[PDB]
Amino acid sequence: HIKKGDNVKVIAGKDKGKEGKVIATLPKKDRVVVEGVNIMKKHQKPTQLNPEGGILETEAAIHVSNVQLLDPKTNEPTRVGYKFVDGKKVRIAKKSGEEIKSN
Amino acid sequence: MEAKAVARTIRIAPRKVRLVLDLIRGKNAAEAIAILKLTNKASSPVIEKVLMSALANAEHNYDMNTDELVVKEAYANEGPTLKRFRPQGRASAINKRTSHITIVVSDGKE
Amino acid sequence: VKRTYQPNKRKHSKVHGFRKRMSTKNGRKVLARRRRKGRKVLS
Amino acid sequence: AVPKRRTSKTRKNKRRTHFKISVPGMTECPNCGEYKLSHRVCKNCGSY
RNA sequence: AUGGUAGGAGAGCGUUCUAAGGGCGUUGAAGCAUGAUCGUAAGGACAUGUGGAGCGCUUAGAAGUGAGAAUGCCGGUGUGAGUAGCGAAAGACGGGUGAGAAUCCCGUCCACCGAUUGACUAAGGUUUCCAGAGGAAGGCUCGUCCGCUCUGGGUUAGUCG
RNA sequence: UGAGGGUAGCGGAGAAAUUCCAAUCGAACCUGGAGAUAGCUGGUUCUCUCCGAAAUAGCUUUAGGGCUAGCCUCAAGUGAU
RNA sequence: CCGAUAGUGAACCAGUACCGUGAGGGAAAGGUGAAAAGCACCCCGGAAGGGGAGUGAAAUAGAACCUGAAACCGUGUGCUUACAAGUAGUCAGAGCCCGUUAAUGGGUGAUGGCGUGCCUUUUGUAGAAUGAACCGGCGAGUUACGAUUUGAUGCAAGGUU
Repeated sequence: HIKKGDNVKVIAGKDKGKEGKVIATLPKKDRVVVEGVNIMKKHQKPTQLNPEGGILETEAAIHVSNVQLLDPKTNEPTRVGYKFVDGKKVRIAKKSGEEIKSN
Repeated sequence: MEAKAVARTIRIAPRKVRLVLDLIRGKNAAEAIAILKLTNKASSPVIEKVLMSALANAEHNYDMNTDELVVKEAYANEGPTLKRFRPQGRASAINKRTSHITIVVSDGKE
Repeated sequence: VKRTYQPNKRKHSKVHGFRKRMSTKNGRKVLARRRRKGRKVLS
Repeated sequence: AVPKRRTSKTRKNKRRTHFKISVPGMTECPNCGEYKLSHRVCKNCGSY
């Protein structure tokens, strides 16, 4: 269960073994979006505040289960758990101790 | 080398459009246009627009010269019919039939 | 020729319509039937 | 007014062999324009 | 030595599950629909299409089990004709507009109703009223009108009801 | 002739016709009893078994229906019948 | 177990369209996601096409992304086939082909003889007796629970639930 500033590895899909940073999250349908990963080619018409339009090569959302956090100590994909430190809940890395993310 | 065009869901019944489609079949494109100009039938202008569309396809997309082309196939398929209730008689139904007109044009070579 | 059903607003509200149906017991039974069926218009 | 038996495909199409369109006239436009109706200065490019 | 709409005890198949066993299957596995096999069956193991993730075989058990008609019902579909009909009445020409006009608009002439096919008020109907613009359908055409779209809309009372 | 009222189905209304009560009337319409009852008509299918029965007397609040006998299939039995 | 003519009439716009003055009656239509990435871009006529283009592991996967089938019906190609009297087939053969899930294989289409339905109801019908194109929800044998007649046994001086 991952957050907006994280650094992930993709474990399933066309990009596989690639890594990246998540940049939006869309949690009510479980789809993160990672930079450099799952690039679409959108046919975008001429808009009122735009030129005729491009092939718009941007990232498409990927399901959240194809992505795993990288252990900060060993750089392996790991699952996460929760440690309770002083009423606060932190994510731990399940092969080591804490993984710190704010961005 | 073959170009084609179709016109889909044209609101003329197919029996009436096959009559004039039987005139232009297997003729040259220029004399086909002349036959379509000298028939007063309701569907000669529709068919002529499909034929001009197929000759434009052949010139623009396949670079065929449009003075050697013959009308290789020309046919009309049934499209989906629309059911209307005639109020003018006594409650009996009237179908608006529609058709699909396909024309393919070619130079006879390979 | 003259037909059955010559409309009239006052007559229509007076033989059917809410206050006439609530004024007898069988009329209240038609409104209870129409509620229970889930009709959009009770009268 | 009624048919006793339905007509088949072959009888329907045997009835339609005279039901067709004749080929038009075409005296060609020698001065300018599209080919016009025979003995006409026809209304679209007539140069008879 | 070995026919019977009524007869007895027969071996079998489509759906489902056990209750199993054993398979075909995400380098593809189907099923289903187009293929030479099996056949009295009913019912299943290898070329197109499909997809693109679902089925068989064996043994046994259970049946929303069990598919040419009932003037059967219908999700229903589609035929059998260029036939019948197009719902009373006078229009003609010129111009215009348009992708395109017996149809729309303007003109002139002609015609019809005239105790009414005129003008008001009730009931009833409820936005059809008026402008713009496309009408994919609507009109027993076209739109190049309204009775689709947008709003621009639009209904004003001390004395009328 | 208009407007507003009234009379309701085992009933009403009728200068009387079995006439009219929402295109319905020798007894309206809707729901329910209700899958009424139908000794009558029509239908009754994916198997294929193999082999094997055929078809009149008697009685009938009821007689083109029914019941018992006859003509039956299948299974046991006795066993010269 | 309903697996969606479904426990529901209604897993969608449902007691809604609509029908009836009113009580009341009462449908049809269900179905991405791999991800709209839904044909920017670009080129010929309004609709519709032809091209490229694409997130397209695959658009005859284009708003009918639940795909998606069949049959009826089509329609345009062709191979063989045109002195006659017709339950249209069957049994007796010139032209044209050529073979899978394989071996008197696989055929295709021309001639002289002979020629009456699911059917139903009948002494008797094939209609001048009845009823009828294609597809299908999809359309005609439980138990409360008894009786009587046709496998295995506690298990047979024996019968319990």
